[PDB]
Formats: sequence, structure tokens, C-alpha cells
Amino acid sequence: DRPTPLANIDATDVEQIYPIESIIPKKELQFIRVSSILKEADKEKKLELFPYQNNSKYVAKKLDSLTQPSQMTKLQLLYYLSLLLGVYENRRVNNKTKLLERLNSPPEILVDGILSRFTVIKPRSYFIDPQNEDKILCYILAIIMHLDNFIVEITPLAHELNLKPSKVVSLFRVLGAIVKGATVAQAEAFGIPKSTAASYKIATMKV
Repeated sequence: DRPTPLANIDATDVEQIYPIESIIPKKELQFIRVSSILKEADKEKKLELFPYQNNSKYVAKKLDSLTQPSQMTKLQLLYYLSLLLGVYENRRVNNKTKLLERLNSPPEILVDGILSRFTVIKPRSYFIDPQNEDKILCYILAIIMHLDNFIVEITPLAHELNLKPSKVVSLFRVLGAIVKGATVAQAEAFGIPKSTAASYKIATMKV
């Protein structure tokens, strides 16, 4: 129905607005295997294990922070983000066979899950309509909200995702995030000049 994951209307903490269950069904989770990524010492080899190889800037940046077994769930979300990004960047592909050729051997059930929930079957051959296209991006952005602890800098993210900054702003607003300039406090934390912090856009979720 909506391009966003199903919100928890009773949420009292930002973490609960978009529960993990809303982003990835519980049944699809045992199939996101991240132990090898966590154990692999070489960053190049870690990156090679991701389901989409078109050198995601976001994945490589975010990887450096996900090193402990307590962060396994976050690492599964990053793996899934990579797959969704692969489906989005290859949105013009209309069949499962060509799609798999553009991807780095993800478990087939995850691809099936994406095709059944983010595409329409042509009356097998499929179509990603304009709404399903934004749905893919909204789930990517809901993941980023979990991974960046509900405070996101628009400008580096737009660059990392190869998306127009105004599209990132617009989609974060569709997700219910507040998008405005950084406070002098946020400027100190983010290491951005205080005098123009108002022009540096930040997306935040609130309860």
C-alpha cells in the first residue's frame, strides 16, 4: 500500500517506529548470513561478500563500525541494504535470470522476497512501477535511520547513494523524518562550521 515499511503506531522510541520485522520478514532473516563478513579481516574481501558489487560508498563507510557480534543484526541490515540497492540500480531489468547476473549470488529466497513485495508480475517477467521504485528507496532509507542512529546528514548520503539531495530530503519526509539545518550543537558533533550549520541538512526521526 505505502512505499514505506509498516510503521509501529504505538512506538515510544525512534528504534521502534520501523521495527526490523517491518523491513525484513523474520523468515528471510536466517538467510542473511553475515558471520563470514564479521570474521573476514581484509576489508576488500569483506566487501566482496556483499550481494551487490557496484562499489557502494555507503556499505564501505558503514562497515568500519560493524565489527562486534552484538552488531550482527545491523550487519544483516547493511547486507540487505546492499541487495535492495542492487535491485534499485538495476530497476530496468524485467526478469529474475538477468537480475541474478547483475547480483553477487545472494540466497535466491531473498531475491524472491523482493520480487513478490517490490514488483508487479506481468500477466516470470516483472515490472517495478514508479511507486515500487520509491518503496525500494524508502526501505533503504529506513535501514540507514537504524544504522546512523536516527540522525542522518543528507549531503554525504546523497553522494554515497548517487541520489539527488532533494530526492533524499523528500523521501525522508515521506518516512516521517524532520529535515532541517544542523543546530550549533550538531555542528560541533559533526565537525561542520558553526556559521553556516543552517544550510547543512539533517534528517531526524522523533517520538
